Amino acid sequence: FNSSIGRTAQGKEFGVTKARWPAKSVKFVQGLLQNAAANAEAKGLDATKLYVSHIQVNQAPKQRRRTYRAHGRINKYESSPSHIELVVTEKEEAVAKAAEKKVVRLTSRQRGRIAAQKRIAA
Amino acid sequence: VEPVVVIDGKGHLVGRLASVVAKQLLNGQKIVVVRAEELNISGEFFRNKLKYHDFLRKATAFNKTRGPFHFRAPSRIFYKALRGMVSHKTARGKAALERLKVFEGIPPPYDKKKRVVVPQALRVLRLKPGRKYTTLGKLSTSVGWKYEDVVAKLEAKRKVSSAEYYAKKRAFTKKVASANATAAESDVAKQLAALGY
Amino acid sequence: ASLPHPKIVKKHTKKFKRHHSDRYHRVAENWRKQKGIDSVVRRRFRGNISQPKIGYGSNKKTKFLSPSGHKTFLVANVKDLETLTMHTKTYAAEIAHNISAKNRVVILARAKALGIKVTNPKGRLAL
Amino acid sequence: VAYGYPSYSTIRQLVYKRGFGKINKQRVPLSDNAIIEANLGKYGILSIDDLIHEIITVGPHFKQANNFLWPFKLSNPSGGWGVPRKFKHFIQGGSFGNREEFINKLVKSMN
Amino acid sequence: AESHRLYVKGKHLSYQRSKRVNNPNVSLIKIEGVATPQDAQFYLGKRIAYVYRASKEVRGSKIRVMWGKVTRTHGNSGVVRATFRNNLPAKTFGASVRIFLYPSNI
Amino acid sequence: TAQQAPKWYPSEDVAAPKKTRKAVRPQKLRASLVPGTVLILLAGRFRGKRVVYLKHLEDNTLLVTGPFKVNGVPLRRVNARYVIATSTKVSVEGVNVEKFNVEYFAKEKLTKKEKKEANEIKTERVEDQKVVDKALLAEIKKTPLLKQYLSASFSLKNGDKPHLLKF
RNA sequence: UUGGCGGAAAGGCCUUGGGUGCUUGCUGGCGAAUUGCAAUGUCAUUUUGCGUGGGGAUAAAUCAUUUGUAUACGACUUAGA
RNA sequence: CCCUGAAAAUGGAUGGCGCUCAAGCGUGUUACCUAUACUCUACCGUCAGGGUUGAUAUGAUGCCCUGACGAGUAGGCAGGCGUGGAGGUCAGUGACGAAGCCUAGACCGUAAGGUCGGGUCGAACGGCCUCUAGUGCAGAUCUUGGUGGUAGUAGCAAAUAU
RNA sequence: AAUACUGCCAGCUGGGACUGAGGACUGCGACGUAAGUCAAGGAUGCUGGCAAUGGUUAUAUGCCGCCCGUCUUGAAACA
RNA sequence: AAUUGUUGAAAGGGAAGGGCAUUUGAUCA
Repeated sequence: FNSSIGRTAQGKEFGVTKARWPAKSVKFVQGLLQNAAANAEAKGLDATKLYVSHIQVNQAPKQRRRTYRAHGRINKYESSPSHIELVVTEKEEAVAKAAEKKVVRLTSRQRGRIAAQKRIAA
Repeated sequence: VEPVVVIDGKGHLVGRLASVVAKQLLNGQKIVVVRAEELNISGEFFRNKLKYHDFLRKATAFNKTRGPFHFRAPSRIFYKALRGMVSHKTARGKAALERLKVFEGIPPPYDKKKRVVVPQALRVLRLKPGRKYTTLGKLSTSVGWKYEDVVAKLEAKRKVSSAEYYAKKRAFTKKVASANATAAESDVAKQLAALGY
Repeated sequence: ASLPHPKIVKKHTKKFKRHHSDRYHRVAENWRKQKGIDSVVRRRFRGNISQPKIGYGSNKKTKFLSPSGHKTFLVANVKDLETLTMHTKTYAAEIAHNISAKNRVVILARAKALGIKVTNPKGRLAL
Repeated sequence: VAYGYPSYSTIRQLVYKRGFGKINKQRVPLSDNAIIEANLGKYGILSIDDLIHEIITVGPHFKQANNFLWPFKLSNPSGGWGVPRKFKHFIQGGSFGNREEFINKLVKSMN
Repeated sequence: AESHRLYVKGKHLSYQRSKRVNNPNVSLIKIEGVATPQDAQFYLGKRIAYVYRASKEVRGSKIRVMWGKVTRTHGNSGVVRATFRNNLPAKTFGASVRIFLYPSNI
Repeated sequence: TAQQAPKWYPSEDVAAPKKTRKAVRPQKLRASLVPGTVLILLAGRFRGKRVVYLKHLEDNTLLVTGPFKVNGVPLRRVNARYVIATSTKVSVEGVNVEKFNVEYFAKEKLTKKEKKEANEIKTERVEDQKVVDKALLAEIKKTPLLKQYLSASFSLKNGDKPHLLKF
């Protein structure tokens, strides 16, 4: 959602040219972040390795309002409330156990060929 | 057969050479064309100059930067000729075009390689004796090309170097022929002659 | 355990979809003949979808035949399963979706006892 | 149409290869003399060779012999029509028109 | 021996097609060294193989081959018609295939 | 019942196939295929290697030899469609090939479940091969360059057209 | 390893001396199989990361403030350890 | 044959590239490519000509044999799928899960449609032979409800000023 | 005399592609003095490999493909 | 369902969407 918005040099670090400085959304996100941090502290997760692994913003039911236009016409003037959710997680990913054996099927000619290579090579 | 085929542009009709090279590229053979400034077109110099002026007249009215790009170099003229022959819009045509490499003169990575001529696209073999032809280099330098002297000097230097190389090769070939003649008149030679080789 | 039958061939393995089904959401994926005066599908031009025709049928010998060579029969109880006692070579039982597991296990046991193939053996069963 | 005088060899080849009869308003192939005798024995014709003879030499029962035979459905010529435009006269360089004895080659190519 | 080849090089030109309609079921193969149908009527019934490579092993090897046979001659330039068990992906209009010498009658 | 009843059930009685008038006849080999002929194999492990035709087995595969002191192909059976018969021929008179037959090369079909997921030759077979190749080289040595010819392997070079090559 | 030539895209070529193999130019010996009548029957190259040894040095840009030869915002042009 | 006659407005048409003992023009001869065209074969449907109560054995509206054909607006006829209800039957299914919904999962039927596997879910539902209709949507500037591009855009600039 | 051209062979033969429908016998024919056999009212024998072929969907490639319904002789229309 | 946000997969030189056949990726008896 950056149609017909102004450009700035503060967004150059992200590679984009059009960026803004929202206020209400930033305060709401910061409040929910502090709530998540408090929840993690209460649960027992240290804040050293906590990273925001999920976030989601959906549209809430609209609060209908009214506006007045020319020639005695009534138009649509509601809001767009947000449903915000977020999940922070402790980061821990060193290595896995890979896949299974993945047994291959060998033709008789293929088996003879590998036997020949084994017999010939040291 | 050869992975890359080098074709000289001397005395070669532009249309016939373009058709042959386009067919080969569509078949899947890598082709590099050298000395494209010596290509010859049937008709007189004034005829081809008028044709090129007619081509130049065509341009987009509202924005001339989006109109037909009338390239002036002989190599670019040859490339445009082949592009008018190959369907460049399709991916297969694009691949055929990237298979092409057209240069003016004899590049450094191609001076020391064998050059091949097209017997069915040569002016001396197709045009009637006494018919008027033109030179692509002269047409380009009269239309707006500005690098006629540079390529001429480079070609002269390359010709001198190749003449020295051919003198050395001819000496070596004479020595090899003398060695073969001495090796002849032997039993192996008679058996080879009887068996053909 | 199938009777010797000719190899099953299908003249049209694809699904006949209605025109503009992928263009408009109101148009479902159910075939409807185009009755428009200028409909390209109805006029059968080149490069458009193919209307179903009488020629796209299947051989009556290999019609209604599953790839395993057994006709599909829907069963709901042990008494229904007893119908295919002397016809297990051509017909295969199929438990409907409304039968609970307590009857499904009995139906499967009876089918195994009588040598009747079931097209859905792993249905509503513990993993 | 293209029409011409046929020969015995091409008549025999046509009758042998694409020879079909008309029995009970059906195109039953002729692979035995029994069917020909059953459907044409009243006219003295009882074998495929007799039918070919009646075709080549016009006789008392040529009308019935020809009516018994289904029209021969030939294919396109194997070696081509030999002309660039079929819809021109034979003297004008096409397949349209009388071909006289030249019809034998075209018939055998198409058969 | 520096060369170990038991086949004949061929180039996949295109399918048996027309001005605006093409038939993927039949392809056209050009044989190097053949210029007329008189000598093209020697590689008839021979097996053509397209030998391509993928990045995933199927049954121990990453090289997969598509097989077909020569059916008849196409044109006066030595091009022949080919019928494959699976039609070529049409991305190989100019690729190199191997025409084997079997079944050999000579 | 979800489905009421099939009105008529097909009878589950198999029908015998009709009598077929398709007899078998012996294979008619090509005129260029005659015992003692030098052959080049096109497909298989020993492709390109040159071999000698000895006997026509009843199963429509030619008995062929790769005499072991020349190139190492064993006494085997080869299909008629995977061999090119060269012009040169070395006779095989005095070489007994009556012992070799179809049941000589017994497959002994491998076991089903136990596949070679990981990890031989008969002394009788070695003995028959030695007996054959002794006389084979004894006759072959009478003419020059045949041993080296058969030891070398056939290959196709650039500019070689099989339709114009008289193998 | 010594030297020379090549700038158009040189990025390659020639050459000097030694070492490491082969040599089918000719004459011998040894083994080739149980891969079963064909089933590409691999050995070439285009990138990314990983692991092992030798080798080369420890930098800039943007935002922030400000300048004005610049401008709607961008952007341009400057400066301040 | 060619040339003057022969001049119209965005930049362009033998399609263009291009072609000159032509790849231009007239004529003569072969080879080559293809239409849902022609010949044969496999399958489906329709029509016509027939056989088949000497059976346990049922569907003679069933089965099989032979031949021919298969385009199509308005329109007619015929054969079939599905929806809301009622009668007979399945002594039908189901709280250990009925209906509904979701499901680039599977099967059958050329097709309308049917069926299975999994998740959600919570009290009803289905097959067979018939009767009945308020029985099938893609449009009618269709009636109602909700939702998108525009769009975080126009704009929130009269009335002296914080 | 030979040869060119045309037409005939119920003369022979080499190579390649598609198709395998029907399912105990019924008929028309040939070989064989005779048993019996056959290319004679629709393909069988042997052998090899695997227990990958193939179905659905996404992308890619070669070709084709104008927007649904109505009015109209004429629709995709700048109706 | 229209619409919207994240995760997972694919494509994107002035459109997307479809048909004829296949390669590759995912999945399937």
